[PDB]
Amino acid sequence: MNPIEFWFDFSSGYAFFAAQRIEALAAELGRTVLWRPYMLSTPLKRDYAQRDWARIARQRGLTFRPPADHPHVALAATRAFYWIEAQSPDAATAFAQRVFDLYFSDRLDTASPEAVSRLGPEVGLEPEALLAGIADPALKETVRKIGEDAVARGIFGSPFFLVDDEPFWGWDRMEMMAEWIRTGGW
Amino acid sequence: AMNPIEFWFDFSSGYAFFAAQRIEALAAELGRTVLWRPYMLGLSSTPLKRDYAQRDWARIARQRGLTFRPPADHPHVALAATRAFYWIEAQSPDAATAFAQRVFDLYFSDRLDTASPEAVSRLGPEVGLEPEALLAGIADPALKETVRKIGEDAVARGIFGSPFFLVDDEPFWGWDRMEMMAEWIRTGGW
Ligand SMILES: N[C@H](CCC(=O)N[C@@H](CS)C(=O)NCC(=O)O)C(=O)O
Ligand SMILES: N[C@H](CCC(=O)N[C@@H](CS)C(=O)NCC(=O)O)C(=O)O
Ligand SMILES: [Ca+2]
Repeated sequence: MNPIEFWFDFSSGYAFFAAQRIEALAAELGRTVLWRPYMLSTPLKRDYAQRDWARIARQRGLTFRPPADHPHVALAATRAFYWIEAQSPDAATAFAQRVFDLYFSDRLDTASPEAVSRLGPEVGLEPEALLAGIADPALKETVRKIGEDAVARGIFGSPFFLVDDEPFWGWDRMEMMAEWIRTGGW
Repeated sequence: AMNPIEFWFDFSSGYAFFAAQRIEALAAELGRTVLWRPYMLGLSSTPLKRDYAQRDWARIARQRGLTFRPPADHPHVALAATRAFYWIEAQSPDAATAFAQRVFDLYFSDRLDTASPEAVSRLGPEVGLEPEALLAGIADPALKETVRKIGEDAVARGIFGSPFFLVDDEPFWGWDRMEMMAEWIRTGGW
């Protein structure tokens, strides 16, 4: 009832490294994490990001491989998360971890309903049902409200963390957020 | 003075301010020097983004106990001070850094209009140069073209934002990366 909110886009390289450390960190700090996927210029700036991600991975001993036409528009994966989530928030976190993990080993088109639905029976969900659910109008309206509520609450970018109403934007802000939680704020 | 950490920034940049309070000491701890390089190239979402940054600056400033009080109409187009830095460097690099240090201190305690040539020239004596000699230099069309060109060319070489640190060819963007960068210098890399 006082979770660390974890707002991210599945196509976010920085969210990938955050996704990954967030669970253990919140455990160390004795908090829960609420995972919240939501939808989101220069060549040289994109060239830098790539260098930075590779540089982060290399240091953490992580394998990191975005697909050739990164970033995917992860609409099917984002709809799938909230579909699962309505049934079981824990299954949804699990599903989210498997998206990041497959996406960033070059193994999942997160825009494809069909490809995303192959992740289901893995959270004990039939592809058919997941497929039906994300093709359901009420869920499509639900996911849209999630992101609009995000805008309305000042949430932008990925990863974005919200703890006790204090916002922290960025992967490199996780230790500051932790220091905020431990001290109670400054 | 051979392989410095290049410190690229905009004077009106809050995050560059905090880097500026830190860079020399880190560099001196690391056994490196710093090449200071100010440049002018450094419903929607940006009201949320601006509003986040000011909140973020205020808390960074509280935590470290630094003065952070931008002019009421922040950010200023810091054209005069940037030009002044390069005019100053021509005469003395060490003085250009002193001048730059001071500009940060003064701008972010609301004591300096960095868009004003007269106001900026007044920092001349503090560095050992005379205000109207400084005002002479920054009024020259060529220096104006030369300053701008440094920024333009930096952009073409893939320098963007504020602050941006280049050490031994390795780019580190943002106040947040000062920590990783230190590690990149100490460990020789990874
Ligand atoms: N994670 C922060 C930055 C986070 C970031 O800029 N991530 C991108 C996606 S990986 C983002 O916020 N989306 C673009 C946007 O801000 O609109 C860092 O350490 O550099
Ligand atoms: N990455 C941020 C810096 C990015 C940012 O929001 N600050 C501005 C200057 S105060 C910037 O670097 N501009 C980047 C751009 O123009 O894209 C940090 O941790 O310092
Ligand atoms: Ca200072």
